[PDB]
Amino acid sequence: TITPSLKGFFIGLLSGAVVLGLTFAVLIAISQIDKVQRS
Amino acid sequence: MMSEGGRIPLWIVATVAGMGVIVIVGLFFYGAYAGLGSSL
Amino acid sequence: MEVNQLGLIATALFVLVPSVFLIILYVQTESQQK
Amino acid sequence: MEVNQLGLIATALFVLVPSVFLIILYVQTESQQK
Amino acid sequence: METITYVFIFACIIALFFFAIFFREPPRIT
Amino acid sequence: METITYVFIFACIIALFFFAIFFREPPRIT
Amino acid sequence: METLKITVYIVVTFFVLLFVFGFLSGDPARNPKRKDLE
Amino acid sequence: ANLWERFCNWVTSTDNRLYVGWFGVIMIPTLLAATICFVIAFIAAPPVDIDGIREPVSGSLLYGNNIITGAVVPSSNAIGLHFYPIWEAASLDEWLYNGGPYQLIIFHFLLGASCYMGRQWELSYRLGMRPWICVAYSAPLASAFAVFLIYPIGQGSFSDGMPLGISGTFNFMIVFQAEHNILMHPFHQLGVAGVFGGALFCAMHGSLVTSSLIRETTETESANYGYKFGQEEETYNIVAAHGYFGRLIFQYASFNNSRSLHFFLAAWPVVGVWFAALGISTMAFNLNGFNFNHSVIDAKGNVINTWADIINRANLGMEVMHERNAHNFPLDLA
Amino acid sequence: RGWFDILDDWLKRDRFVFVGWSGILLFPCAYLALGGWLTGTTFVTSWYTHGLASSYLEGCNFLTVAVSTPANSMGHSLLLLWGPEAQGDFTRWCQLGGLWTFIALHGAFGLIGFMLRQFEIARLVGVRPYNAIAFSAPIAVFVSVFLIYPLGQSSWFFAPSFGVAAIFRFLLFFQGFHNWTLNPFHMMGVAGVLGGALLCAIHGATVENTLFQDGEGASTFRAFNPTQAEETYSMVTANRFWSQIFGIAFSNKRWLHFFMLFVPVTGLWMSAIGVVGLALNLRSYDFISQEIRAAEDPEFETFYTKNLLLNEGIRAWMAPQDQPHENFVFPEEVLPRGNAL
Amino acid sequence: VIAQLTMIAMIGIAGPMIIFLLAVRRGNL
Amino acid sequence: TTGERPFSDIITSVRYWVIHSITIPALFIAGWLFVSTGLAYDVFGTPRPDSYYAQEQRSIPLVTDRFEAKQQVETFLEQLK
Amino acid sequence: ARRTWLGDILRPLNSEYGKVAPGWGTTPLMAVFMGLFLVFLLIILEIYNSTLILDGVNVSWKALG
Amino acid sequence: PIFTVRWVAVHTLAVPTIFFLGAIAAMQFIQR
Amino acid sequence: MEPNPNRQPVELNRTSLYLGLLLILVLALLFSSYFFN
Amino acid sequence: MEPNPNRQPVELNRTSLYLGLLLILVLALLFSSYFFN
Ligand code: CLA
Ligand code: CLA
Ligand code: CLA
Ligand code: CLA
Ligand SMILES: CC(C)=CCC/C(C)=C/CC/C(C)=C/CC/C(C)=C/CC/C(C)=C/CC/C(C)=C/CC/C(C)=C/CC/C(C)=C/CC/C(C)=C/CC1=CC(=O)C(C)=C(C)C1=O
Ligand SMILES: CC(C)=CCC/C(C)=C/CC/C(C)=C/CC/C(C)=C/CC/C(C)=C/CC/C(C)=C/CC/C(C)=C/CC/C(C)=C/CC/C(C)=C/CC1=CC(=O)C(C)=C(C)C1=O
Ligand SMILES: CCCCCCCCCCCCCCCC(=O)OC[C@H](COP(=O)(O)OC[C@@H](O)CO)OC(=O)CCCCCCCCCCCCCCC
Ligand SMILES: CCCCCCCCCCCCCCCC(=O)OC[C@H](COP(=O)(O)OC[C@@H](O)CO)OC(=O)CCCCCCCCCCCCCCC
Ligand SMILES: CC1=C(/C=C/C(C)=C/C=C/C(C)=C/C=C/C=C(C)/C=C/C=C(C)/C=C/C2=C(C)CCCC2(C)C)C(C)(C)CCC1
Ligand SMILES: CC1=C(/C=C/C(C)=C/C=C/C(C)=C/C=C/C=C(C)/C=C/C=C(C)/C=C/C2=C(C)CCCC2(C)C)C(C)(C)CCC1
Ligand code: OEX
Ligand SMILES: [Ca+2]
Ligand SMILES: [Cl-]
Ligand SMILES: [Cl-]
Ligand SMILES: [Fe+2]
Ligand SMILES: [Mg+2]
Repeated sequence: TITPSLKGFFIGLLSGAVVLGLTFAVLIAISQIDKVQRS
Repeated sequence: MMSEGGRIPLWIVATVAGMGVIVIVGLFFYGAYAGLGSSL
Repeated sequence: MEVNQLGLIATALFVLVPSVFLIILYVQTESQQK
Repeated sequence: MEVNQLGLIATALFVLVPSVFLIILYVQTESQQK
Repeated sequence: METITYVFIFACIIALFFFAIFFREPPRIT
Repeated sequence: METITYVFIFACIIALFFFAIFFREPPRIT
Repeated sequence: METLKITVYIVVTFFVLLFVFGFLSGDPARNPKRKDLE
Repeated sequence: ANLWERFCNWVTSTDNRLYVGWFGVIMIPTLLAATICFVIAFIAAPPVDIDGIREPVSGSLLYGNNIITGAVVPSSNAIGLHFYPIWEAASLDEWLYNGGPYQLIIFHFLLGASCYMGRQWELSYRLGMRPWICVAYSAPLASAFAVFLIYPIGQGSFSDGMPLGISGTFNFMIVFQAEHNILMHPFHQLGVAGVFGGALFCAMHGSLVTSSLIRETTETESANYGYKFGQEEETYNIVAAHGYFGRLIFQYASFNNSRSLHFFLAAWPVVGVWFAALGISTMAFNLNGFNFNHSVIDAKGNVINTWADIINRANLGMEVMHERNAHNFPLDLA
Repeated sequence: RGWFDILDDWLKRDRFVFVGWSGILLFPCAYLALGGWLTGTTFVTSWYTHGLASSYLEGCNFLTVAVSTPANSMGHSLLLLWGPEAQGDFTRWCQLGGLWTFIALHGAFGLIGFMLRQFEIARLVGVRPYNAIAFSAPIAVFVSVFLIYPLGQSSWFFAPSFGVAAIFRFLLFFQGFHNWTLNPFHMMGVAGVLGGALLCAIHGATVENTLFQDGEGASTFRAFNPTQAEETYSMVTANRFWSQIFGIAFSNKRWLHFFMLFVPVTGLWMSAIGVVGLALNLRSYDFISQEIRAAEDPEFETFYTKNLLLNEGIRAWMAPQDQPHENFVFPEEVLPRGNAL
Repeated sequence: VIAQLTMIAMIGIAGPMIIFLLAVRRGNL
Repeated sequence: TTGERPFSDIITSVRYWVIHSITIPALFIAGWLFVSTGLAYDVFGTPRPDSYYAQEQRSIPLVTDRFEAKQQVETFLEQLK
Repeated sequence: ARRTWLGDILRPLNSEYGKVAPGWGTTPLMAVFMGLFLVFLLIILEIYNSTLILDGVNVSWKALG
Repeated sequence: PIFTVRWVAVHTLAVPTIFFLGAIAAMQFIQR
Repeated sequence: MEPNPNRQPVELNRTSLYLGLLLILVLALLFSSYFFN
Repeated sequence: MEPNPNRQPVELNRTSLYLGLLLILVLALLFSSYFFN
């Protein structure tokens, strides 16, 4: 069975994944747009 | 609405902001003697 | 006074072991060729 | 057993003091130029 | 013995001050 | 504590035998 | 105690006079640069 | 040259292994007297009636103390601020019972340390240095004056001066908190910022200069051999040091001017500790830490405790227990 | 070429606020720790955890505001917003002390972030990472005091609360309950801090007073150039001064600056070890020989026994309000008190 | 109350006013 | 230099103060109203001056149960009549 | 250097010093296992902490009998 | 709409600060 | 035997001896009271 | 200061170390019983 606290755990885990996922998506996006000049 | 720097002298900015700080902090000190936290 | 009866040897060895280590190292540095 | 409570420190220093003297002398001999 | 021990350590520290000051390796300008 | 002391000294002597034999300065003909 | 008191008073007076006469003995001139400061 | 001239030349000589100087002529005998009396008293002095209630406190090693509990115990509350030299006592036995060693030691010490400060000015002048090292030392000196002299003056007794011992110090501190709420005093708070800040900046500076040492040595030797005493060139790259620290925070929080940096290192702990000393020296006249006891009240008038009220309970515990036999009346007024 | 290298480029660009890979950990955690503290001290109570007002909103001032530890009944609960205690209710979370674990945990990861930043920046600029190494001392202190200590005790309740007066209470508790001043690990800590402040002052003063005249100005700061090859002050004159004043002096600038790292860093590390013992009540509370003598001899008195009487006062007088979960009722007649007071 | 705050602002502005006025007319600052 | 315009150039510009003569007073007033409307109490669960105790009680509403802490606080809040 | 019977046997096991797989190799897979390990640690921690409470898992001395 | 890291950094601090100062200003007039 | 090339001389200068002895003695002076208890 | 020409280096060879340590250890093994009494 899924206890309240296990549901709590899943909520925590997803939240963390979202924060990290969004942070990296945004940082990758920005880095792709704003490149360093070098050749 | 120019982004031109130096249009408002930095000494005026510093004085006004400085007086702003004094006023806000002064208010906080007043509050130590009135309403909540005043012991009264 | 009812002190710990190992305090004396603990203090003595605490001083002597590392002091001796340093003295050994110092003296053999001095004796090295200049 | 009711031994002399200074026997431990007496024995430990009896060994350590001259042993340390010898080790100091030995090591600084070794570190001298060949 | 405790007192002897404390005074001994203190006495060694004072002796160390003497050697550290008057028998230091002298600082030398190269 | 006495027993520890006696056995400790004995053990040091045995270790000394080991070094004196296997880690002696080798005799060399000049 | 009277003897101790007198002994200390003389000792203290002695060192204090050393201090005062010492600093009166041309102290500004005791530097490695400009000596004539009077 | 006459005898006095030669003497003055030797006293003020820049060539003595330890500088003497005119401040030194007072410093040397006074510090030797304080030191000798301290050492003899710490080892061998009998118990001292600190609080003037015929309840002698043992400070010395031979009378049952270790290094941590031992002290030279302050002079008797019956004495107060009265001058109690050996010659005012009927006997050494009386002088010892009443805490005479403490007065002898602290007065010689304070004079000697004041001259230590003057001596620092003095040698700087003889060597053609700038003069203000002595100003930095004025901070710990002021702090010593605060606990050995100014506090006793304000409270009316050398029995309230800081004891010359490790546990005696803690005693002084705890009683001080009970009686002045020093933790809640902004000058002690500035003191803490001074010493925490001093230790932080000590570590920071040390680490930054160490981080940027120019390679002058191999891996099998200490980097310290890469600097030679008296060399003309700097031993580390300050540009690298600044380039690191500026990026750690942001460019303009970093000092690039070494003179400005070293002035800041001097000033921060020195100013903080001057405030610490002034904390003790003004709490000496009972202008005490902030008191927010029952400052927060609800709509009905119920006291709503804050952390200040919890501090106050701890202070009360110290207050009611200290010198448990000395107070006959309800208020501790000094 | 390749998203990772592209991201690395951008993260490590020389901008006003350096970011780096470390910044991904550091900036959010440090921001949330600081923002957590400001939020709690401005708006949040400690009524349900401590029976205390703790915010500007309730009438506290800068000295008395705090973010307080959770109630003792919470034990060492992580107290996550979505956890079984608050169950996703933000208001209840605040009332249960959830901002305390919030700030402690984000603060811990932020400190990790900052030290990683020190490493990252040192590697990029090409300096040795001694600043990071030195930072291990603040980390040992934070971890031992805010994590290890309460973890050995009954609950987070006994960790320090984040506040000025709250921290003062923590000090006094450690005196009364742990006799913390008697602890040689704390004593070494004191030595490192005061010795560090001493070194800071004396070195700063020494440099400033052995400066070479490198300009005509009476204000001497202008007469320094960041790129100059020459020492700005005289090591030789400094050494002579201190040798003659104090008996010894530095002669080696590298040793000098390493020692400045060593002293306060070692001091803080030692104090951390003592606090780890205190997590377990493994105190330096007593000297047994002192107690045996004092128990048998009612005329034997030292400053050590005097301080224990103060400690006993502290415990009895502060415990009922400081430890409300215990429901202490100490009748007036059982309170230790000297005469009159 | 308001009279106190008004005197504050008037006296307080006066200093910066002397400086601002002189800066405007290239005075001997 | 790092590539951004200096702060001293920004905070002495007309554009800056035109923007911030609006945004600064606005944030300040929003903060004032967060408190003056009493919303701050409700968001954070901080007692108003009349919400520390019920009329007669002198006992603190201390949380004593880890897992029923939410309910306990709710109960305490109901007991405020 | 000295060859020995056992040294000859073990030789192949110390022969590929410095040999690498090109570029990122198995790094992406490693990251997955790291993430899974992190979640695992979080689970056992929250169980021990009583932040995660599971049916039939009584984290107490009275766990079995 | 072009932002900078510095711009973001400044405003994550400055924006709440002003809001909080308004809040605390208001608190000075609360009476029990 | 063929000599080991990894050998290095070890050093402790006088200042380090004095610093080290100071550390040890002061630590002993500090810890001794707790050893005797 | 001008160096002292009377200075001589001192030596203890390994065999002498071993002999000396044996003397000391065996003396300690002999006398230890009497020190404990
Ligand atoms: C790096 C930034 C960072 C870090 C390290 C943290 C850290 C933390 N947060 Mg904070 N937080 C952040 C940013 C961060 N936060 C931001 C930006 C916000 C604003 C939205 C918040 C708002 C916030 C709140 C309100 C709270 C926290 C809380 C916490 C704590 C618990 C978090 C948790 O349990 O996550 C669990 C989730 C993870 C650890 C993510 C795991 C993702 C894994 C790697 C995915 C697995 C994928 C796998 C590899 C795939 C394999 C496939 C296979 C099956 C085939 C912890 C100290 C809680 C706390 O402080 O309580 C006291 C809490 O209440 N955070
Ligand atoms: C530099 C040397 C020196 C100084 C300054 C002191 C100072 C002190 N001694 Mg110590 N003492 C010393 C060396 C010194 N001692 C030595 C070498 C010994 C071993 C013999 C002692 C043994 C000793 C004992 C046993 C005791 C003292 C005590 C004292 C105190 C009182 C002294 C007194 O009453 O004299 C007063 C002297 C005079 C009034 C005459 C001075 C005449 C001059 C010309 C007047 C000008 C002075 C004036 C104040 C201004 C100063 C000048 C300024 C502007 C520069 C005082 C702290 C006593 C003590 O500590 O009490 C608690 C005490 O019991 N001393
Ligand atoms: C973390 C907690 C904390 C911290 C960081 C501090 C920090 C400080 N406290 Mg506070 N305090 C605290 C908690 C804390 N306290 C608590 C919990 C209480 C109540 C229990 C107190 C009550 C308290 C009191 C009552 C006092 C302090 C004082 C101080 C200062 C001590 C250092 C000093 O005086 O330098 C100054 C330097 C010196 C005193 C050294 C003088 C050195 C002389 C000049 C030379 C000595 C030479 C020596 C004999 C020989 C050297 C060796 C030889 C070989 C040459 C410092 C600002 C003291 C202070 O403010 O003093 C002004 C003080 O009196 N605190
Ligand atoms: C002579 C006086 C004196 C001195 C110098 C000290 C010194 C010390 N004390 Mg002791 N104390 C004293 C007297 C003194 N104490 C007395 C009389 C008592 C009563 C028993 C105590 C009780 C006491 C306790 C209970 C504790 C200490 C601790 C310490 C250490 C604190 C180290 C530190 O900086 O932590 C400060 C914190 C850190 C370094 C952690 C990291 C901080 C990060 C880097 C901050 C980041 C801030 C962020 C950027 C900005 C914040 C925003 C802002 C708005 C606030 C240090 C050794 C502590 C210790 O031993 O810990 C191991 C400790 O817990 N003391
Ligand atoms: C999950 C998500 C969203 C992730 C996104 C991550 C991401 C990419 C974010 C980017 C966006 C962004 C930047 C957000 C910012 C968020 C934010 C504002 C977070 C706040 C962080 C925070 C709490 C910061 C605290 C502020 C801070 C660092 C303060 C310290 C400043 C301070 C007090 C400095 C000391 C003062 C001072 C002048 C010291 C100098 C004295 C000193 C130590 C001298 C030593 C010294 C100096 C030298 O100079 C040189 C030469 C040498 C020899 C030397 O001895
Ligand atoms: C009869 C009896 C027994 C009497 C004794 C009774 C009694 C109470 C004794 C006291 C016992 C005692 C000592 C207790 C203290 C115990 C204790 C807590 C010890 C701490 C031990 C320890 C390992 C702590 C860890 C932290 C740590 C490493 C601290 C070290 C502190 C330390 C030594 C700091 C330096 C202090 C100091 C004075 C430095 C001077 C440096 C110096 C010469 C600077 C001058 C200088 C500056 C320049 O800038 C330049 C350029 C030059 C050239 C230059 O020169
Ligand atoms: C004018 C400030 C008032 C002095 C306050 C004390 C701080 C300065 C002295 C510290 C002593 C350190 C030991 C000697 C260290 C030493 O030798 O310093 C040397 C340093 C440089 O010497 P210079 O010869 O270049 O300048 C001094 C004179 O010759 C004038 O040119 O002196 C200064 O910088 C003085 C600066 C005063 C200007 C302001 C100082 C900042 C403090 C302001 C107070 C604010 C704090 C209060 C808030 C809580
Ligand atoms: C009026 C005269 C006053 C003289 C009073 C006597 C002062 C004694 C000063 C300390 C001498 C001992 C130094 C040994 C060690 C020694 O000889 O150091 C010498 C050393 C010289 O440094 P250098 O830069 O020349 O050497 C570096 C390289 O050689 C390293 O490889 O000095 C330092 O390291 C300074 C920092 C240590 C500062 C330690 C100060 C300690 C204060 C006393 C604490 C003990 C208190 C115990 C009380 C019971
Ligand atoms: C710039 C700056 C700043 C700031 C500052 C400030 C903010 C200030 C101020 C100020 C001020 C704000 C002022 C003033 C003034 C004034 C005055 C000085 C006046 C006066 C007056 C009088 C004298 C009067 C009188 C009278 C009487 C007696 C009676 C009746 C009538 C009358 C009223 C006429 C800062 C720090 C940020 C930084 C850097 C720079
Ligand atoms: C917790 C939390 C969070 C967050 C948050 C935040 C991030 C915040 C913030 C915040 C902030 C960020 C705030 C602020 C502020 C502030 C203030 C309130 C201030 C102040 C100030 C002052 C008052 C000043 C003063 C002064 C000083 C300092 C010194 C010198 C002078 C003067 C006096 C100027 C989240 C959502 C995730 C979730 C859950 C929980
Ligand atoms: O002598 Mn030392 O502590 Ca100044 O408060 Mn009153 O008196 Mn006694 O009592 Mn609290
Ligand atoms: Ca009302
Ligand atoms: Cl007391
Ligand atoms: Cl009374
Ligand atoms: Fe430096
Ligand atoms: Mg108010």
